[PDB]
Amino acid sequence: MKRTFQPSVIKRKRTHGFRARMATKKGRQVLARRRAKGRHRLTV
Amino acid sequence: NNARLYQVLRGPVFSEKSQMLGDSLGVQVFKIDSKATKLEVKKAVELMFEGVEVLKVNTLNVKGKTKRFGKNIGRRNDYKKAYVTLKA
Amino acid sequence: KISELRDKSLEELTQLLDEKQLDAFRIRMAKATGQLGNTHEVRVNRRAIAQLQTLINEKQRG
Amino acid sequence: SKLRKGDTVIVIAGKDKGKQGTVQAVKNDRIKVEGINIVTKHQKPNQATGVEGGILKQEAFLHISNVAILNAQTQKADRITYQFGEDGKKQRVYRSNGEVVA
Amino acid sequence: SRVCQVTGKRPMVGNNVSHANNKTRRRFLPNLHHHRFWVESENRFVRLRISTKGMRIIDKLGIDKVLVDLRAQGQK
RNA sequence: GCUUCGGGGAGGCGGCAAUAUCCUGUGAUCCGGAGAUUUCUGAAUGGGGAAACCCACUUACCAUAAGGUAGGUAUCUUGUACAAGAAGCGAACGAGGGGAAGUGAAACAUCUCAGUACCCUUAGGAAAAGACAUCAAAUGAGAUUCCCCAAGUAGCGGCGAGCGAACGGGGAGAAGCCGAUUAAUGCUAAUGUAGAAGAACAGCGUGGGAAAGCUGACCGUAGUAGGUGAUAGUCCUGUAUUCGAAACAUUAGCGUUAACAUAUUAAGUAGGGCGGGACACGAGAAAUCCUGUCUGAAGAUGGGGGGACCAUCCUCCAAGGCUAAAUACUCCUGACUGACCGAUAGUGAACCAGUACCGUGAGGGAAAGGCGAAAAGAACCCCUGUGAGGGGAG
RNA sequence: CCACUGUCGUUGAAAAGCCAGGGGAUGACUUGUGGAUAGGGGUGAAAGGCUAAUCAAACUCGGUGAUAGCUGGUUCUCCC
RNA sequence: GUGUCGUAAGGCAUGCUGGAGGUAUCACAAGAGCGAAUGCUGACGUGAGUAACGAUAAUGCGAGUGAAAAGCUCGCACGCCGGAAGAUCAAGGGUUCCAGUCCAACGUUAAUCGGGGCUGGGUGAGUCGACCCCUAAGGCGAGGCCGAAAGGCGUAGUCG
RNA sequence: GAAGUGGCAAAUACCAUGCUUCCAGGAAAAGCUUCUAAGGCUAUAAACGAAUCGUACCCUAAACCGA
Repeated sequence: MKRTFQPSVIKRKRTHGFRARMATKKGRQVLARRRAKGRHRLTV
Repeated sequence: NNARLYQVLRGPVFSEKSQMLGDSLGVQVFKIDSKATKLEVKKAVELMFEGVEVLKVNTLNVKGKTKRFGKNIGRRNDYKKAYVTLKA
Repeated sequence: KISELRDKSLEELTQLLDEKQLDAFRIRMAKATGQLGNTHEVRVNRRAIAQLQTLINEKQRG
Repeated sequence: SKLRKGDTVIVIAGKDKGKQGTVQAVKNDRIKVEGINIVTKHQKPNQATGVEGGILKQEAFLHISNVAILNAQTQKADRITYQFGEDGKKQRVYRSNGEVVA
Repeated sequence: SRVCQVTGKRPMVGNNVSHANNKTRRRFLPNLHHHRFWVESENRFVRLRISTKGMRIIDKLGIDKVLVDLRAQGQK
């Protein structure tokens, strides 16, 4: 049957992408928190 | 300028496609800069192989392959190559 | 090597750098086509180009 | 660093204790002196290169502290010291006697 | 925002206290009003969002005295 | 990786990780100071955008073709369409604006948790506070902050659960002013960032190997350091000790320059009503402080406080602004330490770890160290598929 | 596009399917792409349905080592 | 492992293995003693060489290569799909595409074969698509309005 | 070294964004053609150019979403 993920690149970069994170105060807090953990992947 | 055209051509391509094209249509296949346009390639070949006139340039970006080695996953540089046609 | 480059005029340093850039292409082609036995000219040529562009910046600034 | 390439040394520790030789190569803390501390190497043959192979006997590195400079006069192991020459030259000097040579 | 320009009056926080002494967070808002103040020194009506305490300050100090202090403070 | 200034003196072209071409006393590699270069994204700032991309305009120069080189072009704030700033990121500590609930009360609503978690704004090496409109009531004291007591006292409290002072004493540090500001520059002094020298052991026996055994020496302002083929003051690197700086930060003293600031004694203020908040203090007999609303003085022949309130007495002058130290903290730099761990421990992470892996995402989150002293990592032969694996040899 | 009946499957080929039949099939239809509504909120031709295999209050992190008059467990030896 | 000693926890001695550390005595301090917590991590059992090997479209034989062939290559024949199980894309993926070479692991068996390992090659546009111009829904949004702060909304526009 | 032209049948594709009907009344903006406001254009040709990114391969699937 139809599963849950169903990928779309434009939809992925537009709801979780770098510029989507940087366009809100809380999205920049997400990025700061990924950087403090040292994650090699900030944004999808 | 004339100090950027020396960095357009990175090296000729030696393969079965490049060797078969030369013998039949006399088109040179080169590995070119990752930023070289068709105009720069045209101006680099005729400056640097004196006596030849380029008809056309066909360029393409080809992506490097992921060649794992040891315990690591690593990929080869992507690169740009050009087919250049010379006047018969 | 740098001794006989420090007393060259700006006009002839730019003119000398041009051969070194053109020489860089010839090494690149010769190396790829298997005509470069001594594979240490490429390194010294790159350093020489770096040396020339360092001097050019100096004689253009001071 | 107190022992260079070429100087005659005597090995004062190990299986070759008491033997002499000239230093062939100095690494950070290991020394290779020709003639002593030779090992049996089973060299695997290869056609790509020119080296043949076989059972080869080659001198190996040993710790730099197991060898000492050999005094040229007393023919015995001595240490090395430096002398700040007023002329502006620094030379290694035998600890025991104290002459400039080596 | 909902602040007075001349007095600095802004909302205060406090408690709603019931007879059983139950406490809930509330706010106290300033008595802010929009008034067009006549300014003889400029032959013009300047319209300010002011509290009723501010009006008494113009009544006692004058609009000219208040207006320069507003300009000195910033927003004009 | 380029240049220069210093150090250093024989090897070197980072690691896995070797090989090749080579470099190096015409001083390499390497270490320290300064400089130059510094693609694109990102505050990202020429416009846009699905970050590492797309599209531009403009000035000057060059080229003649379909371009090049060097710039300029975001927004806001402060000054005369022109200059100077700001932006964003990053530990904890500070100040400030908002502010829970789990829980406890053996239920639960007042209360507690707790002004905590969290959210938000913003600074400095600290911040805040700070010189009396303060206490005290003794023979008076004399700013602020922090520590030990006072004291789990006095109080507050469905007077329950709990909350919980102050006066004053002993200390640390002390300072009071009306610019105790900020930023540059130049001298003077001291550090810091590479370094250099640095003593003194032999013989014999065992042993793969000596540092351990036996005998006898030596240095010590250097004897409990790390290594070295087993346990070394005398083998190495070191240690005690004595010292170097061309260059550039840093700290302090003097001088100069330019930015800002420089109150003159304080009215919508003190006080009051109403509703709240803070005080240890839950309206209580509730002083004192804060203020959303409504009001509102006296103004030195005066006013605030001394815990309802009045009188007397004492004390002090709000409605101007500042002020070092003692105090809080650790992303960090150095030196040193540990009756701290030793690979299921200690950081999640000793290892290519915030990785693999899981998740749309926020986010969650592993496993995994050790040949040997030295690769001397087993030439060659044999079985097998020129495989795996083994047996010889070494 | 659905999902009415049955068998099968139930450590499945499948964390909802297959097979044999079944319903709608020009419409209040089905479907691609992009966008909007966010947690006591949303959306719901209404089943407390659905809101990422999670729903009478999502998920992640934090308060947090919530509390647990409850259940389980509680590690050497001998003497009184 | 063995012997021996003590009421016990346990001590001592010693053979082999091991190859670089250990620690009397007396004090002192504890991450101080494990069989259970449907405890936690790793390893390994039993079930058991059992179920199963994933659509019942289907295979047979001859050569080749190979250490080895039911499965690979070639050939003849047979069977299945054929509004697909054939072709072109978009989405998504990212080298899986082609050749040579290898068969440890992966492939639910074998494998000489492979979407597996390794080494090379391969994607050529004025006309196809993107980019570009334009706009929809919907975003962001000089100034503007509103709001303790954070921010919410919104015009011209600017994206989409 | 060959042929390569006649009949018939015939799409859901094209004419057709047409036509006829009905109500539930059917995007926007630009490219393009014309008009002027403040203040070069049209024909003829000749030469030269049209950048950059994608392009392999699967895609009713063993390559995507389902470990």
